[PDB]
Formats: sequence, C-alpha cells, structure tokens
Amino acid sequence: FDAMNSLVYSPDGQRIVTAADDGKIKVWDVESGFCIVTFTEHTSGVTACEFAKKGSVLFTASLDGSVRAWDLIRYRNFRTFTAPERLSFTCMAVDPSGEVIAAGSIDSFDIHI
Amino acid sequence: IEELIKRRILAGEFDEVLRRRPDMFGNPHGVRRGLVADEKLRRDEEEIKRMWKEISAKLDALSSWHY
Amino acid sequence: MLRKQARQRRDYLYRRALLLRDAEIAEKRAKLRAALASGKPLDPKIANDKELRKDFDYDVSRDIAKEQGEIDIDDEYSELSGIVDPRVLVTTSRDPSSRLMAFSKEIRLMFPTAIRLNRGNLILPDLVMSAQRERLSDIILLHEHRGTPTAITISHFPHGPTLMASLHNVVLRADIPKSIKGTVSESYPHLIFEGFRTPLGQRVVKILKHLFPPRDPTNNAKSGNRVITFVNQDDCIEVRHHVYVRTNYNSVELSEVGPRFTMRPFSITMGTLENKDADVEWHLSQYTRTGRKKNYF
Amino acid sequence: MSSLRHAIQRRAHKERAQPLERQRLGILEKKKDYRLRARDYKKKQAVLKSLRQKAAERNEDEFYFGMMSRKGPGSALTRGKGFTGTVDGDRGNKALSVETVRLLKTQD
Amino acid sequence: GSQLKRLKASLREQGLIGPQKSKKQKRQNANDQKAEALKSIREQFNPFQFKTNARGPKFEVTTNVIKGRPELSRARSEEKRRQ
Amino acid sequence: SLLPPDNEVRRKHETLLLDKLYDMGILSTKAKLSAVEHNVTVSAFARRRLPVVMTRLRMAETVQAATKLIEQGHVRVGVEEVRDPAFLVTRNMEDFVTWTVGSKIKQNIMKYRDKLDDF
Amino acid sequence: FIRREQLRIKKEKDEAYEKKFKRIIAEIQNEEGRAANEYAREKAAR
Amino acid sequence: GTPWKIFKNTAFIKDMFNSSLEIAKFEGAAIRTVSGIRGQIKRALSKPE
RNA sequence: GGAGUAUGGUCGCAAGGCUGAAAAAUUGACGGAAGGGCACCACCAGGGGUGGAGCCUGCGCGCGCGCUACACUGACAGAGCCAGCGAGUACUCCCUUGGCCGAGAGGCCCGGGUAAUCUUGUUAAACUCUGUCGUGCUGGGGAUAGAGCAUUGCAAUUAUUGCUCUUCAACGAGGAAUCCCUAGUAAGCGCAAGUCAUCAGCUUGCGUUGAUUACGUCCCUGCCCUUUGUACACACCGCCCGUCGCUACUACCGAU
Repeated sequence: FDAMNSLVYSPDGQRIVTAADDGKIKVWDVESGFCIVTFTEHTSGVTACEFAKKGSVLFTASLDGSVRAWDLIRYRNFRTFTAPERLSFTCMAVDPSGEVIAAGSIDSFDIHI
Repeated sequence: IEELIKRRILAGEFDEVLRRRPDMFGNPHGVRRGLVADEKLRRDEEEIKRMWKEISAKLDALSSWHY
Repeated sequence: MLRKQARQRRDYLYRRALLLRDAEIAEKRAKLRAALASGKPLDPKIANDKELRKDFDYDVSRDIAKEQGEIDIDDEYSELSGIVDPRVLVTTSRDPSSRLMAFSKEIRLMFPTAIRLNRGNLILPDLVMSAQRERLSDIILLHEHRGTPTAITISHFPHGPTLMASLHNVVLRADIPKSIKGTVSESYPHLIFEGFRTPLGQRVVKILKHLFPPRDPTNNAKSGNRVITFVNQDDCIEVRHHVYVRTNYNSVELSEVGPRFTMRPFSITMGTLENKDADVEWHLSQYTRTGRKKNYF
Repeated sequence: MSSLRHAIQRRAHKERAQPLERQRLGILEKKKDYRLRARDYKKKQAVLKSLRQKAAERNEDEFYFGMMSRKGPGSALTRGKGFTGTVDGDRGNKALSVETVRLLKTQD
Repeated sequence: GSQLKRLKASLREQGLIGPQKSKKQKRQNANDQKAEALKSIREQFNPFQFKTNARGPKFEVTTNVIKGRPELSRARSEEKRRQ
Repeated sequence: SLLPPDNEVRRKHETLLLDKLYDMGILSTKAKLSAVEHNVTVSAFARRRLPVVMTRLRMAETVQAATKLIEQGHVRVGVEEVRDPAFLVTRNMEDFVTWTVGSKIKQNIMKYRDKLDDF
Repeated sequence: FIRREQLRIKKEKDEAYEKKFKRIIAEIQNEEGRAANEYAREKAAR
Repeated sequence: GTPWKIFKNTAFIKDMFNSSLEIAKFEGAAIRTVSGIRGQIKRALSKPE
C-alpha cells in the first residue's frame, strides 16, 4: 500500500522479493502470484534489498537506520547493523561471498562497511 | 617532569579520553544481543511514550523521511 | 559538501551566541532553584519575574543534569568524543629539509593513528579541501628555520580550532644512533597533563587530548606501556614522550623514546587553517604593558 | 583639583619637530597622526574582512532579476585586459535611432 | 629494535623486570654490579641529555659517543652568571 | 514539564524532542524546553517551507517569485524535481535544494557570470 | 639571564608595593571612618 | 636611529649602532618610534655593518 | 535597620620529636608456541639527500642549512615565446610606461596609477627552434685576483650592490656509512609577501614543468593483537604450553 522502493530476484529465479515504503518486505512467488513471507521488523520505509551469490541470505537496508540481514531457511534476522552516529541508509550493496556489507546514506557522505 | 610521570603511573591517573559506547543513550544497560502512588508515575511515563510515538511519526512524515 | 560545512559552522556560531544569552539568564535561574530547596530568601528582581518562573518550570531539568554532569556542553569535540578514532595527518612547509622531514616522521610516530603527507606543490586551500574530503580529524603543519623546526599548527576539522605554537629546545629522534634508539612501539598512549587550570587551559587540554585515539576503559589503569606528558610552566607547554615498564608495584622505569619540545602557543583561533580571518579566541599579547606579567593557561 | 595648580602647572608642553637633516622624509608622525593612520587602516581592513566573508559565503545558484539587465564582472579571460572586478555601469548614453539623428544633424 | 623492546630486554638481562621468582629461585640466587649497570641503562636509554652526532667519525683512524652535555653546561654557565 | 525534574524518561524525551526539532530547523537551539514553549510556531513551520527557504538562500529574490519558479518547476531538492510549493525543507536538505537540469534560470545565472558552457 | 632576572624582580616588587599600600589605605580609611561615624553619632544625639 | 628599509612590520634601522657586537649587546631591547610605535631589536644585520 | 558580597586587621585551633638523609592477590609476577594484521623507522624495485671544496645560522681548524658545478638530455649565440600568487605616492617622492643619451650598469625629459582603471599581457625561467663548439679541466666550472665606470647613503676602507676588461683555482658524480621518499609524489624553475611567537646568514606562500619504479609479501627487521568476553542463522573449529605466587584443607619436622 505504498511505493515499491526496490526488488530483487532470487538466484534460483523462482521467487522475487520486494521492499516498499510501507515498512514491510515480502517474498512473492512468480508462479501463483502470492506472497509467501512478509518480514515486518523495519519501523520505517525500506530502501534497497539485495541477495548474495548463495541465495539463502537477504540483506535489506531502510530509513530507520538499520541494515538487517535475514536467513531464508529459518526466517529470522540473524544480523542487524547500524552506524554509531545515526544515519538513514538509502542504498546498499553486499559482497557476493556474503561476508561484507557496504551501505550509504544521504545524511553523511561516508560509506559504511 | 620525570618524577611527575612516575607519580601518575604509580598512583595511576591518566587524562586520556576513554572509549565510550556509541549507544549509551538508547541502551544504557549495555545488554547483549543474542540468546537471553508510583503507578500514577508509571502511567504518566507510558502516556509520554505514546505521545512521542505519535508525534515522531508525524514529524518524520512531515519532513518526508529525511531525519 | 562545502555548503554543508559552511552551514554547520554558521549554525555552531549562532548556537554559541544563543548559549551566551541563555547563560546570562541561567545564572539567575540557578539562584531560584537553590532558594527553593534551601529556603533562603532571594532577590526581588529574581522572585518577581513571571517569565522567569513560567520558563523555570520547564527548564529545571537541564540545570539538574548539568549539576550531575549527565549532559555534555555544546562543543566541536563532544559530537565525536570517544566514538571515532581521530585520524590526523602531519605535513611540512612547502620545500622541507631532510631534518624537517625526519622530524615530521618522528611526530607522526608519536600518534598511533597519524599519517604523513608530502607537500611538494600543494596549495593550502586544497590541503584543507582534501582534509574535509577524507574526513580527517586533525592536521598538523610544521615550520622549520634551518633544519630545526620552529612552529606547529594543530588544526581540528571540520571547522574546529587552530592552535599555532612556536617550538623551542627540540631534540630530535633522528640524532641518536640506531644502536641506541629503535623502532618506536605503536600502542595507544596514556596521556598526562600537568598545570592547566584556567578555562583556556582546559581548552588547550581538549584540543591536545583529542588528537589521540580513545583508550579502552576496561583495564587501562594497569595495562599499556607508553605515556605522553604535557606539562606547562610559564604558559610554555613542555612535552615528553616516554615508554615504561612497571618493574615493581612500588617502582617504575622510564625510557625516553620521542622528541622533546617546549612549545609555546601564540594563537588559538575558532576556525580552521584556511581561515586567516577567523575570530581568535586567544593570542600571545606581546608589546602590551603587563602581558609579560600575566600568565594564561 | 583645578584651583590647586599654578599657571606653570597649566603651561603647555611643546612638540618637537623632525630634524632639519631629515626633513625631506616628511613630517614626524606623533601619536595624533598615528591615531589617524591606524583608524583609516582598521576601517579599510574591516570593510575588506566583511567583503571576504561575503565572497566566501556565496550561493553559487543565486538568481536576482537584475542579472538580466546587468553585465557581470566576468573573468579576465572573458573580459580581457580591461578587467576590473567592478560591475560596469551605464553612463547614460544610448544607441540613437536614425530619425532622431536626422533631426539633430539638421539642427547642427 | 625499539627503545621499549631493548629497554625490556636489558632489564630482563639485569633481572629487574622478570617473572616472580619462588623462594627456591631466591635460594639459588643467594647460593650463587647491577647498580653499575643500571646507571649505564639510565644513561643510554635517555640519549637526549647529551649531544651526539649521528654520522660517526668522518675519517676512521685506529689508535689505542658523547660529545657534550648541554643541560649540565647551561646550568654551569647560569651558576657562573649568578656568581 | 509536568513530569518530575529528575526523571530519566523526562530527560531522554527532552533531548529527543529538542534534537528532532533542531534537525528539522524549527528551533534554533537544542538546549531549552522553553523553545518548545514559545518558539515552536506555525510561522516557524511556514518559514521552513520551500519558497521561503530559497528566498533565504537567495535562489529567488522574493517568496512570490520563488513560488512562481517552483510552480514552473525549476527547483529540485536533492535529485527529484519538486512541483509542490509546500515541501518542508529540513536543515540538511537546505544544503541540497538547487536548480533542475535543463533550467533556463540556470542558463541565465551562467550567462550573467559569463560561464555559459553549451556542452 | 638579565631579562629573566629583571622581570622576576619587577613582578615581585610591584606585587609587594600593591599589597603594602592596599593595607595602608584600608587601615587609614578604617580608623578615620570609624572616628567620623562615632562623632556623627555623638553629634546627632545632641 | 633612522629607518633604512621598511616592510610591513620589520624595518631595518641604520644610523644607530656601529657594529654587530653593539647590536648583540642591545639584542631584545625596547626600541621606539617618535610617533609612539613600540618595537623590539630582533637581530643584527650582516652586510651593512 | 534587615539581607547579600567583598576588603584589611585581631584572636583561637592547626603548632610537642621510640627520633637522627639516601602493600594487595581465589583477581597477582614473568614468559614460550602457534596464527593473524600493519609498516619506505621492514623485505623487493628504483629515485634522492648528507658525507668531498668553500660560506655561514644553529646545536655541543671541527659542525649544520644552503648556492653552484663536474658538461654533449650540454655550454654558448641568435630566434621563437608562455604564468600565477603580489605590491605600489599625503600632507608625498611609492610602483613606473614612453621619448632621447649611454657598450653596460645607469643617466635624463616627461608620463599613467591611492589602482580589476597605470606599472603589467609583470613578453619570468627552465623550455622550443636554427646555428657555433666536439670531448680535450674543453667554449664544462667560474673560486680567487688586478684595473676601471656607476648606483644607495651623512658615510661604502674591512672591498653595500650593480656593470666592463682581465685573471681562470678546486671540482671528472663524492668513499665507507647513514637517512628520506610511492602521483600532480621525487626533482628543476622563478615571482611575491615578511602578518604580536619563529624567520633576513632566512621564512612562508604562489604558479610553472613533471618522470622511473613498488602498489605485492609478512621471508628478513620489527610493531600491534589474538588463545576471555562484544550477536543468533549457514559454514568452520574443537579442551594452546611453562615457572611460580595467593587461598582452603591435610598430615610431617623440631626448639618454647
């Protein structure tokens, strides 16, 4: 019910996951068109979401200041990252190994890792 | 100067700025993020928490999510 | 970026002026709070101000927090005090000599997180520009006379103060042989300051102790083996750099590892190295009558 | 006070002049002339410091509507050898049409 | 090496900084100097008291390096001016 | 104010409220709650609007001309063009309000300064 | 050396002079004002 | 004495002393202009004695 | 008269010598082995100083910063011809164009400028070209020295500086060592300023020309840190080692 800010396919290609400014992200299945899980831990609008090469982990940044990191075989955010001074991340990328997250905001011009 | 250094080192008082936690405000207890009348005053504090949730949502939405 | 630095410096100067007026009012409000708790009668000009009472009822709590020390004053260092490791680059003047470049290396090695930069052909506004572009905390410029250094310029960024000082009695690290000296240990140094008592002394203490990375406060009273000493007499701050072992619980062996100065500050400006027109906070008043009698810091 | 002083207490102390072997260098500047010199220099430096603050804190995207009826200060490259930083003003002259110059030349 | 590391090594050689010995190790020490060496340590590891050149001698002649004490010389000259 | 003065949640929400209002640019100080008593004001919001803040930044000459220019659409805030003359510009987006891409007003400024690059 | 000695002597001498004459003027004003107020009290009672 | 070359602050002053020995004796002395400008003798000059 | 704030006096306490200079620990003291990270105070590849002769600040015939060179990627002579930061005269003689005179330095008559307006496009230097010289201390180098003419200044001897002729030294890439340096960086070049400390025996800016070689690795020299913590999924690892202290208990030894 808000603007869909970003989306990524899964590396298998069976399901896509989109992140909107409603605060929720959800994983739609391409066949059958239904959302299969709605992650609702962000308390503000969700910007860019990304996968790794492995396709089991999803990293999502948002304006509430946290780059969260979900595991899609157990459906729980095993990590949440914040900057020490409080930022509001608007874009992010992740190494294809899945071990380094970089994220950048509009409030400070440094780029966090 | 050398004896001043020896006195400070022995009865060790150093004027270095110490590394403080970056979330001392919101997390003052420093909990670990893994596996884990006066009722009038408590009701007043919860009312202020509710008011601030509504007002912070309104102010962030009025500044259009630059905050 | 540059518009943000200018805007934040202007907001800081406006907030400082508002703090001056609010301190002129809050000296009157602290008499009303002390008279309310102790019952001693207060002045009629304070007790008959309706605006003061009406605003006092809202502004009790910051005075209580300042009494307990729970909040910190609006400063250029209090934003990032013990959160970020302050990075600092040391540079020479334009065409340095070999002893100035070795001295620049020595006072780079004094700070465990500093870097040294070759000046060459580097215009000083672009030096300031590159410092703000790489988010440096401090720059330190060096000036030599003839192979012997005569001035430091410690500038805090993004808009913080300059302390310009003249150096005396410099005994370099690069004079003693390599059999006697060695590679200096790069551990996070303890700091001691001796003889700073005025608010100007606490100002120079702040802009000198926010050059060093913050020490881990878990067991810092006994661990760590390297100390740096700033002690002033007759407002010429003299600095030593020692390394120590605690040879017993009652005794300690010192070993002088770094250069010796007695720097005298002559200018503390509320504004960075590029601003020659920044408003000074203190300057060494020579050619006055009692400027040699009066001792600052 | 002022009645407890003689006329020799009131008598003025004269000012010495420049030596005659050095009179070609000008007048000997004393405290009064030095005060005039220092006042003029502090005034000029105050104006220049305010102009440097105004040139530093300048919005690069500012838009007044006099910019469509004025010629800018330009640069040394665009203007040329005749480049001062002053915006050139109008002397009042204007390019004059042919009918009015026909009238003026018939009068001449 | 570093001045810290060489100071620690020289004090371990002089036995001033080493591990806490047992009573049996103190019996061995009482079964089997150090101030004369500590004077040399406190002179060598504080090299700024005296003025030295770094290059060494220009022309080596063999025939059978502190070249001046500026602190002691300045204090001596100031005592002469006081007198 | 009505909470007791030594209260932890009072002190925390005082700092939160003052920091939020100073980050939005309504208050000019973040060290007094009497600022939120008699300094927070619909005129302070209305002067944190966009045509008045670009009048202050001298992007226009007057608030009337500024409203005309941002109705014609020459002004972006950040990366997105802004057609609404009520967009509340906060204190850190006052560093990012500027003209749009192919702006005739931008060509007018560059033609005045004699830096009209036609590339 | 002569600079440092003369500046030390000038500071000590000026401080001693200021202290001594503050004491002298305070004692003279104290005694004279005490006797003047006593005489004004003894005169106003007549 | 008399000024010889005049920069912004440091001026070279000529017809006052006769040698660098006399200047080294009067080093740091409080020199003064007739106008009221104070100043300090800084350093002896080499090439004109 | 009440309430504060100061200033200087006065008094009381402090203000009585088993004495004679040079611990804490159930948390502590010191290490070792393995594995990481970093470093022109490390390796690797190159570059550049200093150190040879002379001058001198400074530090305590000896020393340091420098300038100029040892030439052929050059010297010389024509010729091309290109910056940037500056400054500049009122109760005055500052920045100086142009016109003559002079081989030059300079002289002289005027002239513009209190200056984005005049000097000044500062026609700067390396640099580019067409010539001359040809490896010879040579025309590389230009110390020392004689004689002369000028300018500043009341004054120039111990030679302020400038120009001309002549005189034409050492120096043939600096030794051992030792130090520094990774991109508009090393190095060359000039122009300007002289900012309450420092600095004219120089300092700090400013433009111009602008490379070689690393940009990997902890093998050497070291420095820091892990072996406790500080987060949870996948996934991986799998009780690091020594010498003592301290505490609790147990029994032993021998004097009182």
